[PDB]
Amino acid sequence: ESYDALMKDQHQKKQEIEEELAKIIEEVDTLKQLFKEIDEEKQREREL
Amino acid sequence: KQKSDEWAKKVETCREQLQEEIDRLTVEKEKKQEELRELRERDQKEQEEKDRR
Repeated sequence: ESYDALMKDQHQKKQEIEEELAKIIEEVDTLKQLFKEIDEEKQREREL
Repeated sequence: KQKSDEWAKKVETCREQLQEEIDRLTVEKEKKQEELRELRERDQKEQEEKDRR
């Protein structure tokens, strides 16, 4: 009983940390490219 | 009694492995959303400046 209970609790909190970290990487990269493009636009406008 | 002892062995091993992996996850945590939020305020300030212009 103790093993199953604490293993399940570990599973849920491991999944919680997984959710906390996961897809945020993709969003970070997407906004990295977004700032790339925005900086390109701003550089072009300021050069003009 | 042998069943109980072997089960306790398995319980300890599983607890060790789960704690180790979850601590690794915690260590890896928060870098992505820190940079994500940084980028988000930067972009929001950009939009505010453009709107004011």
